[PDB]
Amino acid sequence: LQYGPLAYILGEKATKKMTEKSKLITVDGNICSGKSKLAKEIAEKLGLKHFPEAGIHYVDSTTGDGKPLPVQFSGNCSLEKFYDDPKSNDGNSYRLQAWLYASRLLQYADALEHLLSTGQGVVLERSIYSDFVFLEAMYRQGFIRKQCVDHYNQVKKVTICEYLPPHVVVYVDVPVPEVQSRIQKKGNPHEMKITSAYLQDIENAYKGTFLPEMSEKCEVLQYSAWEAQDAEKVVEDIEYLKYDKGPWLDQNDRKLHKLRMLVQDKLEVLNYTSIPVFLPEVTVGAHQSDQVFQEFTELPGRKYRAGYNEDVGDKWIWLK
Amino acid sequence: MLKYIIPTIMLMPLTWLSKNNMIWVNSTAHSLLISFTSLLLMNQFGDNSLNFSLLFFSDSLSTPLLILTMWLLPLMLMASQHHLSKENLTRKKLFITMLISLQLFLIMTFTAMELILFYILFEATLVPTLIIITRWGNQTERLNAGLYFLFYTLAGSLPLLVALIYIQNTVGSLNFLMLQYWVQPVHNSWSNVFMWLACMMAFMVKMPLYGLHLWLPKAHVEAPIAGSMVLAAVLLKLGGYGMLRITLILNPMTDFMAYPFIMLSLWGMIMTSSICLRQTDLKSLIAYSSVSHMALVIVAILIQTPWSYMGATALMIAHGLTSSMLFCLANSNYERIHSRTMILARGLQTLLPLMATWWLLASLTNLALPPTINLIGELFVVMSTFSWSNITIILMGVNMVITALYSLYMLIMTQRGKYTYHINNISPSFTRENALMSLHILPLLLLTLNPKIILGPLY
Amino acid sequence: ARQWQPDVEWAEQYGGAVMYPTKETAHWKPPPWNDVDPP
Amino acid sequence: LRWQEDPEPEDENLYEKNPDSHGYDKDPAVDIWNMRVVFFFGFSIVLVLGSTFVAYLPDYRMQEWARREAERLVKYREAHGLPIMESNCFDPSKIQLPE
Amino acid sequence: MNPIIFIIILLTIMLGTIIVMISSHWLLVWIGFEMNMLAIIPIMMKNHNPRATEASTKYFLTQSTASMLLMMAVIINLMFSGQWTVMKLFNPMASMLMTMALAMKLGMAPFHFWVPEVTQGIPLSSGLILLTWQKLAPMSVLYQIFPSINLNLILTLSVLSILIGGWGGLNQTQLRKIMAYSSIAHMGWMTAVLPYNPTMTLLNLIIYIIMTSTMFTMFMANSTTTTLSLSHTWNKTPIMTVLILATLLSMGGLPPLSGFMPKWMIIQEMTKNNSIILPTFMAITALLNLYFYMRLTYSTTLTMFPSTNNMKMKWQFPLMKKMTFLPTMVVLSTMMLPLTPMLSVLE
Amino acid sequence: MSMVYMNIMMAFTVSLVGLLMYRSHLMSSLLCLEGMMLSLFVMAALTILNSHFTLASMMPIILLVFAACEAALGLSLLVMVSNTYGTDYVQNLNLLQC
Ligand SMILES: CCCCCCCCCCCC(=O)OC[C@H](COP(=O)(O)OCC[N+](C)(C)C)OC(=O)CCCCCCCCCCC
Ligand SMILES: Nc1nc2c(ncn2[C@H]2C[C@H](O)[C@@H](COP(=O)(O)OP(=O)(O)OP(=O)(O)O)O2)c(=O)[nH]1
Ligand SMILES: [Mg+2]
Ligand SMILES: [Zn+2]
Repeated sequence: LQYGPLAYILGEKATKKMTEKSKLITVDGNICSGKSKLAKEIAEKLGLKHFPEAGIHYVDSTTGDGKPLPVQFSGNCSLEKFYDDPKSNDGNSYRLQAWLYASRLLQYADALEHLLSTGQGVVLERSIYSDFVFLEAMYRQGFIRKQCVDHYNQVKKVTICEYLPPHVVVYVDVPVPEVQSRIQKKGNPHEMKITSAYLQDIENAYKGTFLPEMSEKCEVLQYSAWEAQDAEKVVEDIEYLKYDKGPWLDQNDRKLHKLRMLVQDKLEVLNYTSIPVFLPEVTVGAHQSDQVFQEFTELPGRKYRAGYNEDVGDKWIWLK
Repeated sequence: MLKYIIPTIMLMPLTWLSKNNMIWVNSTAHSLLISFTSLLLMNQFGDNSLNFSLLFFSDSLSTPLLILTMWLLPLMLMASQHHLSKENLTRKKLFITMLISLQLFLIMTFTAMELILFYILFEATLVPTLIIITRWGNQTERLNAGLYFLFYTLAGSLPLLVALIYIQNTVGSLNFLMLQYWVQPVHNSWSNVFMWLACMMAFMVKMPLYGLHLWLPKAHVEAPIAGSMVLAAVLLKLGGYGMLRITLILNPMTDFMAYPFIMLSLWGMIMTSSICLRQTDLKSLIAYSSVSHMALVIVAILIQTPWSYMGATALMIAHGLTSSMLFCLANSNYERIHSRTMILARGLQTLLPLMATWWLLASLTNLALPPTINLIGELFVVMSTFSWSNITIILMGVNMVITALYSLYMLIMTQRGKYTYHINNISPSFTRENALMSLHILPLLLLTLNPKIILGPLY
Repeated sequence: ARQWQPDVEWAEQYGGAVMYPTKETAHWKPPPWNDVDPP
Repeated sequence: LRWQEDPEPEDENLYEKNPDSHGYDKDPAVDIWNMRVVFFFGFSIVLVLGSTFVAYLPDYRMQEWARREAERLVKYREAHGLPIMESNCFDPSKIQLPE
Repeated sequence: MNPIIFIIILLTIMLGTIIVMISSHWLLVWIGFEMNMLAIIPIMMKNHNPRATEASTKYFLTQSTASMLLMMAVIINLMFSGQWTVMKLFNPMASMLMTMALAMKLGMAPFHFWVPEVTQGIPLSSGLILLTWQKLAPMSVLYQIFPSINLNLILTLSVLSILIGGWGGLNQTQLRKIMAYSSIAHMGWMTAVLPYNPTMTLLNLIIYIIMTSTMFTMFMANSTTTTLSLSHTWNKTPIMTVLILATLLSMGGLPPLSGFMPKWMIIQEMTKNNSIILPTFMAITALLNLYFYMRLTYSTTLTMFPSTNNMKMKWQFPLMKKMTFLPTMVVLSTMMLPLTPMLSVLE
Repeated sequence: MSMVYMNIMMAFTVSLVGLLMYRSHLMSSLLCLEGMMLSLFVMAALTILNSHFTLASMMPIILLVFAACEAALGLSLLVMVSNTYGTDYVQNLNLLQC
């Protein structure tokens, strides 16, 4: 029975399947801040589902057979090419950021659907509320035009206003010099070209914009690089949080029903990520888009609605 | 008429249920079989028409227009195979669907015994025609062409709707056979003046009449090859067929109401022929040729003599094959050079020897070389208009001079002279291109031997 | 010659407050995308 | 650029990959069956058989009968003292003129 | 809004309309109008934003003013006849107020300024109710009082509705405003034939409801409220653009489509009554409506407008929208002309 | 009709003109709307009482109930307007021009 108005009436209220340990937690930080391990540890310690940081192919991992799709069905935006030529006139700089925000927005809807449908909390990595740090860093380094920032705000202010914020925000504070030291040791040929000014801007966005605004509606936990290695200590603080500020205290079954009806309809979530704002970075000509759409429909198990593809062994099509 | 309606509908399932690589083959083949069966409509009697049922009938006026219509559909599919080559399959099968739906409305339009059934299908042809122009035109002006082609027709069609219904409430029936026995004379009052215009201006716009023709240079020029062929070969004759029918119930008022429309036609005939002398676009030049030729049909229909009606019918069929052929010839050049400018590719007779022969044969019929049916139809209208007024010979003689000037000028600016040096992609003529022209001219030339079948009900 | 399809210049003609701009209709910002005005 | 658009493709000559191309299609097998139906149903059926069919139409529009009927009347009305043709299509005995 | 309360509110809107239809007493007719308005304002406020608040306020004031005029007509009728039966009014002044109150409720020009604005400020689902179901009750009263309506007044409202409806929609890029002005234009046809043959008022109403429901359903399926947003549908759901083309062409009155049926039948009735000028003016004036429908066809189906990069992310999800009865409505909106003599079921 | 009908019927006209000419306040206009129903109540009550139409005597009470129930809805909209702009001025309800 697909969730809807009828299921809610029959008894599928959110509060009936949510406890005091059903929280949404985001682990944020600079590049090579160790958030991956810390988030993956808080997840297993508290029995919370872990969502790997949404990338360029996150949406492709939640549909079809789960494997990444060719790059052309992602806007041709590549994280690797961003580091090589951040000033490329094609528009890969912003075209990546606009796509990544959509993936983060899509994941945040996947997260809330899991929390509101099963009662189990989730741990995220750089949720939509903290993806503007890469926006400011790109702009302050002359990687994207001013209008691109305006386009980002228009899309953000009509999408981020529908969802509730995370219960707890864990910020893994790391000084910039250490971060760049870790980049060299990691061994990524392209990521090593990240300049120090770019990484410093990301920290300023966190310290200047994200944290002060987030502290008024979330329980913010700050840990240095060394403190982040004691996963048991971090989990202890999360279990001692007061949870007295934020919009989550005003939510009831009626409101959580309306929220769930949104995050389960993934096209309604992505509706305003393609606003008719004509920006050369994200605008695509009709001839190109038409060609790519036809190719996308020829990939295995994508010509028809998921479950009606005879070419991937779906049966009983003449009765479904 | 169900024996031709049902096969035409079954072409749509054929296109959609055919193999992805056999859409053109199957549709072309079975459309030719429908055209072959249309020859049974020639069972015509000297006193009564062939009346099938309460809805449909076919007389000597509808029969030639039906055979040209069903014969034109196969030729439109051949002409479209080039520019619909990188088009995706679903849209290719939608394009063929529009062409089939247009034929279905046309044959029913030419056989509707009821004048309101005639009106509905008459207007129904606008929808597929507009879709073909605007969805499969190459230029930005196709969008503006559809608006002109749409609102010019509806500006005159809607008054016709009111007039037809008013007639039914007065006579009691719009069945054509009944009107032949219940028709009453029209008095000379201001109310009947506007009843006359409402019943006629819907067809003047489609002929088109000079002054109300600005849509044709925009629609025939921006439309794809298939759209232009049907637009100039059949859809212009929808206006002519309408007048030949509805002028039955407008006597004796047509004696004086026709004067303003004979001067627009007789003079506009000279003007549009003159325009073709200075056109810089080969497709546009052919479009203005249709206006000049259809000016004769308006005159012949409005003077109402046995010789004028015989000439008008032969002229409508004669122009249908010629105008369609000229558009096809002009498109073969476009498919190579991809430019409609007439002065861009010259001396083509040196690179395409056979295609130049088609150009000559097309031009000769356009200028009414005897004994082609182009001349037979034009000659009969000239004989009838001479008796109408001996002075008209001056206007219809001057038009002959101008018609020969712009037809051979078209044949000299493209086929003769010096070949363009910087154009090196003029490949030889495909079998598809050559066969497309042979199908236009052979029936056109063959009708000379037995022309009584295109002389209409008054033969 | 490929078929012409609308470009950004053509499209922006349909993305204003009104189709026919005049002196009065100037300064009319298009409505918000989600119909919510700032509080 | 104002957008990300594909470059304009160039028309492909069907004579490059198939010098025997009839121009109907890129597939050399389909291209040869498209030609045959056009030529067999077009020139061998509609024209040759249609032209013959129209040639032997059974007395189209009752014209040959009318000539044979007039000769009969001429024989009758000429060698009987009657006028060859009358100026009245209908006998006056059935008409009733005004006043 | 709790789902159960939403159902109860919706049923109250229908109960309000149904009471107007089944009632033989003016007070019960007035009660139905009050109940219907009481239960439609809440669904206009469901999104709780300033524009929705403004739209509801404008809607409340217009209907409230109309309701008072309607009750003033009933009392004047009572003074001059001493009865409440829902039939021809017995005083010409009552007839004018009743006719004008029903014009304000229907949004007929010049009582139309609220329809473009109220429709804009409320969601598509709310706008669908406002433009389709809300006209059943006012049209019911006109169908019963038409003998006593002033002929010049009703035709003047009908003519001005067609003109202002056609002119208003030309300068619109918001779909909800385009439908709002298309509603006003089609209203003129309904009330223009009402003096001559009330049955054709019902035929036009049913056809208008089916076609307007289809357009709103297809706009709701993609959450599109502007011309440019609707211009991406070719790159998301290509089938939907073809349906829009057929329905818009039908709404324009083009043969052989269903939308031609009411225009075709209204001309017949008026011409039988020696009314030749008005149908010709109405038919010609309706070309304005056909124009801004054809302008949506270009930007939606007949041309491929520019897309955006994120549109590719929408190809990986299906349409979960309910789209209730959309397959049936589109067919009824485009292929019902061969069944025109079925309009006699409405007699 | 009678001298009383001249004034009661004229009271409705005055309140009707008052409802169709807003000055600044949305509250001042709802009062004019309530003025119309008061004049209708008195005009309907007089006609019913004078003619001894017994069963119609309940009609003015139904009118009062529904009209008052409509005012309660009108006041709820005025309050929500005030919560947005801090005042009940109608000139602030002009966002739907565009
Ligand atoms: C007879 C003439 C034709 C009538 C047209 C047919 C009816 C309209 C279409 C169905 C509407 C519908 O069901 O409403 C929408 C939803 C449908 O459930 P869902 O979760 O969206 O889908 C679930 C099914 N699936 C996913 C399998 C497809 O139902 C409800 O909310 C049910 C509400 C029931 C309680 C109502 C409250 C009490 C009312 C009484 C108060 C006094
Ligand atoms: N332009 C852009 N790049 C991003 C964004 N989030 C991550 N990236 C890039 C930065 C890195 O090159 C890469 C992964 O960076 P991480 O933050 O995840 O750190 P790292 O993987 O090196 O180790 P860690 O998980 O922190 O322990 O992806 C983003 O929101 N915008
Ligand atoms: Mg990482
Ligand atoms: Zn080409």
